[PDB]
Amino acid sequence: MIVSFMVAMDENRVIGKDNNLPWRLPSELQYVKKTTMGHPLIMGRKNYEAIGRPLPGRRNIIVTRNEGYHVEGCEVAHSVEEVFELCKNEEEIFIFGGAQIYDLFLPYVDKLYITKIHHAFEGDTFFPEMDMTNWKEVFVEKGLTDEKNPYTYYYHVYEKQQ
Ligand SMILES: CN(Cc1cnc2nc(N)nc(N)c2n1)c1ccc(C(=O)N[C@@H](CCC(=O)O)C(=O)O)cc1
Repeated sequence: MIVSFMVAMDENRVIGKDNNLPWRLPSELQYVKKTTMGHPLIMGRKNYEAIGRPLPGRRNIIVTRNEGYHVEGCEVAHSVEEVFELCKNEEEIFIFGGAQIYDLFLPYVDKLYITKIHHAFEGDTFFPEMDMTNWKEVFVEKGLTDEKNPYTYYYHVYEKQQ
């Protein structure tokens, strides 16, 4: 099964602020809906509270070690091992994030979905960095800059095929 990371970040790798994210970019959330639809999202508790509801069309799966955590509309996994058990029959998995969630699935990733916003915000969680020792660009693009969406980001994708 394909473990794909799905991430938007600063030019300084910031992905988050207090708990809620640094920006607010409707069109970005579009690309995300699009590429993700019909696939499981694996996220941590704190990432889900930011979102604040289940994302329609996708098995939302939350990752806590806590044996008594439940939210409606979402599955809970208390392990990386469980995540693969729930997604046994699954084509592709999207690690939706929380930095610590990315750290968990680092030994398993085979595909990366990075958005790079050029502008630097105030906040404190970061994307766990990885490979100029790989991987392979497989796609680039620019996105909508508007009155809402005001920043030059680039939709990226990579593939570790080794
Ligand atoms: C806080 N946040 C986390 C978030 C935001 N942008 C990201 N962008 C990328 N590229 N990757 C992520 N991991 C990511 N995560 C959110 C908040 C709301 C929605 C949301 O309501 N998304 C709708 C999109 C359209 C809508 O807003 O209704 C969806 O169904 O996917 C998504 C992510």
